[PDB]
Amino acid sequence: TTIAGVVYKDGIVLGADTRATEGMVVADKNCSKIHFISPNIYCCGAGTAADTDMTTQLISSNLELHSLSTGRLPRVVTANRMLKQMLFRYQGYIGAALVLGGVDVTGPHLYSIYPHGSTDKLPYVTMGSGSLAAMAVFEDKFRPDMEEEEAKNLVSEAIAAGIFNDLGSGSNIDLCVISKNKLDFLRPYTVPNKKGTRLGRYRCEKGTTAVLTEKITPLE
Amino acid sequence: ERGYSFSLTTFSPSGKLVQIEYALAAVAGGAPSVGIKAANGVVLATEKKQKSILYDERSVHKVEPITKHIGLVYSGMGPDYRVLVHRARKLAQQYYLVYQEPIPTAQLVQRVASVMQEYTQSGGVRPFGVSLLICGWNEGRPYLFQSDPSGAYFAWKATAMGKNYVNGKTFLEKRYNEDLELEDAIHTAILTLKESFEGQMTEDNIEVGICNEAGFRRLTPTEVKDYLAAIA
Amino acid sequence: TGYDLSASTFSPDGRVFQVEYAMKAVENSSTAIGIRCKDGVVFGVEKLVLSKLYEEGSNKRLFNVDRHVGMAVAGLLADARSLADIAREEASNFRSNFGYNIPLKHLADRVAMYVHAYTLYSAVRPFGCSFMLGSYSVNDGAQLYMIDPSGVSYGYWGCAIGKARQAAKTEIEKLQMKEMTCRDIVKEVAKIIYIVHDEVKDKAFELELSWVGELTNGRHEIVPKDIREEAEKYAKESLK
Amino acid sequence: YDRGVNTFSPEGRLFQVEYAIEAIKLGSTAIGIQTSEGVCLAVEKRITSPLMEPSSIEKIVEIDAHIGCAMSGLIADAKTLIDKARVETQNHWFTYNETMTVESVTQAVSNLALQFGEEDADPGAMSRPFGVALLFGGVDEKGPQLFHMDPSGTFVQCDARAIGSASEGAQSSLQEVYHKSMTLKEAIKSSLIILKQVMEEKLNATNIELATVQPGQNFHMFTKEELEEVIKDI
Amino acid sequence: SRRYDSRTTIFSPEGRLYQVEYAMEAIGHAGTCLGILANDGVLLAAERRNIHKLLDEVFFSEKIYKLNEDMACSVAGITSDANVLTNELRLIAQRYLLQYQEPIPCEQLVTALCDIKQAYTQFGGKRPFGVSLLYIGWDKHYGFQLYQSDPSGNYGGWKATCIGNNSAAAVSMLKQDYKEGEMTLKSALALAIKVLNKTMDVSKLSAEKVEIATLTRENGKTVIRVLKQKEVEQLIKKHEEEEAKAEREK
Amino acid sequence: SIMSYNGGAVMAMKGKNCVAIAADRRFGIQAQMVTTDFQKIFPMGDRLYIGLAGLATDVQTVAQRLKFRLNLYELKEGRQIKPYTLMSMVANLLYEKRFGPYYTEPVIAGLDPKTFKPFICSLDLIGCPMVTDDFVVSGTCAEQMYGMCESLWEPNMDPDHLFETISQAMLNAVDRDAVSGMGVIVHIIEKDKITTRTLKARMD
Amino acid sequence: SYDRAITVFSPDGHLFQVEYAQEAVKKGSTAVGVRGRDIVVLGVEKKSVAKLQDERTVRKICALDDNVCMAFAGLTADARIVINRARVECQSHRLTVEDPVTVEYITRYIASLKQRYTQSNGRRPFGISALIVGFDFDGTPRLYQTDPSGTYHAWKANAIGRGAKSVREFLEKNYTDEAIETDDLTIKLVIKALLEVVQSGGKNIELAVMRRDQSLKILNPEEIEKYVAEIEKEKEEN
Amino acid sequence: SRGSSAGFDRHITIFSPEGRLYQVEYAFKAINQGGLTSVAVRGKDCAVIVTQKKVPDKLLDSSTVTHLFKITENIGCVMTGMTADSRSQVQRARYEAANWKYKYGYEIPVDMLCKRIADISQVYTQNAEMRPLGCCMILIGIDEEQGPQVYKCDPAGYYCGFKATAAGVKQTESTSFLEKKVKKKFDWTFEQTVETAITCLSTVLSIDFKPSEIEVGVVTVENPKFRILTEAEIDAHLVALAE
Repeated sequence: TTIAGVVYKDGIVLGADTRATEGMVVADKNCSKIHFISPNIYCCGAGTAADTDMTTQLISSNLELHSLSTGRLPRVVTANRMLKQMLFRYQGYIGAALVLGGVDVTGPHLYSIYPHGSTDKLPYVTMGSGSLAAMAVFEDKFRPDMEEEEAKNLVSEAIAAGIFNDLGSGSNIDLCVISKNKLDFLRPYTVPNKKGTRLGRYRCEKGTTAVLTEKITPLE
Repeated sequence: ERGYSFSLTTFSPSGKLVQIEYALAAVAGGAPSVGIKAANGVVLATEKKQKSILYDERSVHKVEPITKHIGLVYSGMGPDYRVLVHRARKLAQQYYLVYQEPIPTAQLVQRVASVMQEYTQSGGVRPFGVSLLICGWNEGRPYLFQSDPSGAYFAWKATAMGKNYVNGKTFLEKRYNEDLELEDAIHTAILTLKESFEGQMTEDNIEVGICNEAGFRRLTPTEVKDYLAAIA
Repeated sequence: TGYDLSASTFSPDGRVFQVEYAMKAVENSSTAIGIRCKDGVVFGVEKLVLSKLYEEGSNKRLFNVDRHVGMAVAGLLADARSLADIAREEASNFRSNFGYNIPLKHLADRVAMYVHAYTLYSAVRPFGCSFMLGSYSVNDGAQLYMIDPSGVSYGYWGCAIGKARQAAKTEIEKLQMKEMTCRDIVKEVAKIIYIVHDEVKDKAFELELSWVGELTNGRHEIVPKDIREEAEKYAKESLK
Repeated sequence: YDRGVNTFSPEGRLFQVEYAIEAIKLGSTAIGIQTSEGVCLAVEKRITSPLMEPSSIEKIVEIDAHIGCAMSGLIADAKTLIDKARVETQNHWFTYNETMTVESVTQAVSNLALQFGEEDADPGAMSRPFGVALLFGGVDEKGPQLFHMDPSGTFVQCDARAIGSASEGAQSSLQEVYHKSMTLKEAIKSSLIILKQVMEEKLNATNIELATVQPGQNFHMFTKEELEEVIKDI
Repeated sequence: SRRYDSRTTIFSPEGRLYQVEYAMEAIGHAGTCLGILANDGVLLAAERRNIHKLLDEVFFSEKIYKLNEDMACSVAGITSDANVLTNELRLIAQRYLLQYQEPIPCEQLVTALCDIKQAYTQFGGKRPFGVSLLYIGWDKHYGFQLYQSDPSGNYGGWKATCIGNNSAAAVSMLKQDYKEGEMTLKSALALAIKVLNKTMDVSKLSAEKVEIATLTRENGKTVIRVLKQKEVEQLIKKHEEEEAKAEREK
Repeated sequence: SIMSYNGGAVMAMKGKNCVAIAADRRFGIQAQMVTTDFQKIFPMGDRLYIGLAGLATDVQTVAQRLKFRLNLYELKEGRQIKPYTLMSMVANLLYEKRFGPYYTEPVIAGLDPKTFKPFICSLDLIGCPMVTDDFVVSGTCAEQMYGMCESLWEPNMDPDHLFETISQAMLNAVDRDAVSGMGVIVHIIEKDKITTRTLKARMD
Repeated sequence: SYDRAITVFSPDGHLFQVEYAQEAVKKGSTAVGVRGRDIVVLGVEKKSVAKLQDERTVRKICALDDNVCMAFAGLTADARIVINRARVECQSHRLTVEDPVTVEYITRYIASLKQRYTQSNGRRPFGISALIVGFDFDGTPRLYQTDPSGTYHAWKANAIGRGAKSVREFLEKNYTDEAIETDDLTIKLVIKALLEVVQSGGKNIELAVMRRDQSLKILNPEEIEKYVAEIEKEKEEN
Repeated sequence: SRGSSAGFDRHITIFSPEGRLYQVEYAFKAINQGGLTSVAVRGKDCAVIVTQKKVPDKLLDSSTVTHLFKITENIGCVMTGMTADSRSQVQRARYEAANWKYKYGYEIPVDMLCKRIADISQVYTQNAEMRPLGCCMILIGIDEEQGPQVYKCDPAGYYCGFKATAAGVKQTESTSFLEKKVKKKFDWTFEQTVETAITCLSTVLSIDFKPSEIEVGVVTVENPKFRILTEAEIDAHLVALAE
């Protein structure tokens, strides 16, 4: 519930948390909040995870069809406009708030998309429940035309702040860098949180539990 | 728009779909193409004979991909090929959306066959005037499918559609091996294409696609002419 | 057969004989002429008097399709009425969707597209009517577009549709209509229509004449009666 | 095939409707007589074999308590129109608390008639015209009434009409023996004798269906005993 | 459209239906299909015509498909019609399975298919499906049971029947050499080999020219087994041996 | 609360290369128990089980429709279902009712048909894919089950220790829950067999 | 979308499509129906016995309810769909009336279906003539015959299909009131009527009988054999 | 003299015995029925469409009979065949281009527009209930990463990329002129391209056309909006080629 994106000197850097929770307890610590769309387009989704996943899948399929028909690389713009119109047709009932980053023929682009269908092209965007911490980090330590490592560190710090100041994000950070030339997608970018081992290991063997009936059906 | 509800394709007294036979005749009269299988991939080749060089032979493409792992070529009418490949792309995208896994080539060919059958048995339409050679890779295996305007399909290790297609088939049978490599498949395909080109093939006039475990990809004229030079 | 049965098929050469027969059906009808000048567009249409029991102004071949656009028709008059209804519907849609009166160029383009759209399917037949639309604007001037039953619309300094269309065109060529005065052009239209009318072929006849232009405050209207008699007298004198 | 369902003749009429009229004369013979004391309908059953039950062979149908109908032609096609007429009469009653007039029933039947085509309306519609001539006898506020419904939709109000296999000639003879001041008994006697004369086979109670509508009584169909009572004098 | 319609969904002056007649005639020269019933199973023999060496032949079966968990089908005629027919049959069989939580009876499924085929002949203006179907299956009510259906929409239940070329000769061979109620799987298989050898005498019995399928009921479970190429070779060898023995005894 | 209307508890964890999936057996209205032999784990393949939790009617309907489309797919395609494809297909099925969602949170467990690599995943009422290597749980017992698993689960477990762990997990997660329990059914899918067991749980 | 008028009036108002459907009915199999004073009997020639065939699936006599049954003559597939539609109509009537169905009403709505297919667009009528047997509420036997033209008429006895006219003309002269008093005489009459049609006489024939609301059953092959023997016994003495 | 026909093979677009579509191939000569020839060429950085302007009568406003249509700002087009069909195809192309612009956020590439129009034409060819729009369109544009582009659809629908082509009565003669010109010269600048475009029409049709007797459109990479040459430019190019 903490995703962010930024444009640096070359292209786009996207980052996301991993604490996918339903209700109030953590349901997963390895959510894939940075969806692939095109070899030059990624999008980070927040909100209803099923809706975000279906939206990203539909957009990826539509841009696959478009790019393969036109013989050109997909455009962040054609993705942003499709997302806008599709969400506006459903009047925001698709609980998906998206950060669409990519690199196209006209240059790197970053867009913020709201579930009602509103979109905006901004150099740095944050989204999700923990969006405010990352937004503050960006407002504090953002510069125009930053280097690759500077952008990576800035996004990492923003995700760390969102993780540590929100109760719906954590347990990992995912990064994806798109440029005019290279696309990197490093999921376990940095694991700022570890787990101590169980000090007293408690194991059981057969005969510790009571079973009523056994039914073996060997397969081949 | 009203739409005719009577099928233009009808059973002849002998039961033969003479309209489908005429469609296959149009396929034969169209530009020839060949497809061949290797032990680890599929190669599709075809010739694009335009008019005089005023046509930008580079601008237009004949070999077309459906997915990253499926490509195809046609023998027949380009107008039908465009709509057919567009619909096949839509079907593959819909399957990927539904099942979050790449389309199997067999299932894609089955869907294309169903579409062709719907065209042939429906009203107000014309049967498609193309024969599709479809290359695909999935589960670490190659697949090459013949699809006819009649709507049927087959898994063919080698095939040749168009003019002199029976002789191309015989030549492929003679020059086909069970355990050949992709290099041998390319040699055989280019050999058949030059044996049935009728007019001194060129790298621009030959367009080839290769499908293997790395996906489907169309060879650019550079390595195209490289292989023509290596094959003589 | 097979090449002249429907509008959805070509002749072995690639012709549309149904549209050619529509052209015949619009040619054999009564004459209808439209002359645009620098300060107006006039229409004079020839009315066949089947019997004197009819009213003057009955079965008008002149329709008023927009607040400023007229329509002089020839061919099947029921078809012409239907096309005038379609034209005024299109004008109403444009006015509703854009807040102002439709320009004649786009009006004619849309109507011709509609006419051509009913020349593609075997489920319909091409219109048996040709029609000239004249309009005026403060920024555009006087405009006149003629439209064929096939669906082709062109701007005409002066056009004629019907039997004596070519004769009307040729004798009116002496007029430099592109910079003439609408009032006197009305009288010259009366003249040309009287000469091109064949009294022996049609002993009984009537004239419906109208204009639209700057003198109309840019709204389509019929000729006032007094100008009607004066133009009739001029035409009688020109008959010699 | 080739010719459509909406095709006229060179002289300007539907040869499909002409064929329907021909099928009308191919139909069974029926007679209807309207008098000042009611109206009577009769029809020849045309029994094919004695095994066929006379009960299921009835060309006279009740539209309402005051309306009877005689059908000639495609008797299978006539029952759908009869059902429509009855439901329309009952709708009129449900709407206006009164029995539907016979003339309005006939007009509505005409509205249903000649409504068919290939692609002219909803696909679930008629393809061919009704091939049945009808005689609507009834009693309403205008006294006894009798209407000849032509499959053409040219409904007629007629005092007496004979239709079917022996329509013409028999109708002229019935007119000659018909008067403007006949009683109901005279009307039934005349209709019965004309039908007996025009019968193609030796008729009896099992060869004819008879019904009447009276100003006082409802629509009553003559059973066998009264049929024999009225036919023994003729 | 009156002149240019094909009007394939109307009657004929003599009362026949030319479209279904032509479909049956095309099926006659189409491939060979045979179905037979045994006391412990039902067997299918399908003949494949296009046998070019360029075939990948990776499929388990070409004209034999599996309609549902406990029923198999053999198609005769247009394979493209066969594919859409087969997946429609699978769809409706699974529909019955969903609706009743019970395997769909073979008679039920055949009646449904014949209903849809009859309606498609009845109207729609389209050329009928010129494919004959031969269904085998097992059910709670009748167990092993096989039907032959026609493009006209008519079906029949048989102990054994064949479609394709020399259909009359094949059915005569069945009527002569089928032991009703006493046909084991082995003797049924031998009769099937005999028919495959005889009803298509041109291009005498070949392993790759035909495909063989069996349907049995083991432990309350319907098992559909496609005999492999080595199995078909074993059948050919057994047929040759038995024919040689019969001729030598003759 | 609609998913707690009938109650439910399903879990699945991975072994060394085997899988364990377990479920409660109690079926009843919010208040009274009707049946204690209800089946909540259904085979979508020879080496692939699926557990469903939530509204009982939606469980049954979703299972029926899933088996429908799965059987159609496998008959059309000729291969046993791949677990990832099954999970994606059921997720799509749930998403098809975005405005009419089935109040069910399912889990899918099994082995790769050719690799036998353990696979487990979870969904929600909309059908959100959730693939987690260690374990996935669903039902009204969610908190108890998560707490149990996040300390009882270890990587690379033999089938017997896997069964013991999942059995203890279900027993000790349902004995502290009121709308679930009354018997636990456990399926252990090993490389070459499956073992179905009923635990000796408290029936009340 | 398919709405081409198939059934149109030919010259002289003759429905040539109806005539062709009648031709198909005539070319179809032979069936007969008798309405005895106590029972109703249907007899169908199982022509082309074609051994190794499960005749259960081809049985042309099908029961619609506990008191209604029908035997067709014509197209087997159209007969099957009409039987399905008649099952639908009988069940719908039973639901909406909670009373036993009526034979005449069933036949009437089937006739209305046939007439709708004659009057419909893009459709052809059902090339089958149906003999509907049944019993009313009071146990009154009912025998009706409907034709593809849509006309249905009640008959004491009749025949449809191949040889229908010859059989019905034989039955109109062989039919007497005292000849249908008991099931034995009714069965013998039907068997001797169909004997002139079927060459085998006993094995290419099938008989069904319905009593007054007594769960109609199909006649046993042994009963058919012994009754053909009985009619031969009558023949030798007469 | 026994003008027999083979049923409906020669009457509606159904498969002929020779594997041909008769009503599709009639469209090729339906193009010729228009009696007008339109020839388009592309330079290294420019594309020029040159089309003779027919004036059958002075009595019509010849200033309003211009047959060059701007599909978008940067896409111009010209058609041959039925003029009503040409107007309909121009309207459809404008609709599709605008729809692409809205649905995809950037101007439609000319190749994709031609592909869409060709698919729409294949719709007519496939269906047996519509006239297959016997009109040919040729469109121009300026494309990033690929340069100036000219495409041409057809009632049959088989389109292709090309340096130069023509549609009309003398399209074959224009094709021959293009063959000889490409075999003679290769390097083309803007003025050489426009001079060759004028030379094609002049050599092929041999009219010595007046300045008002043609209509010419150009797309250049200085203001990629499609712009139509007026009388001044027409006369300038005419005298430049003459000298």
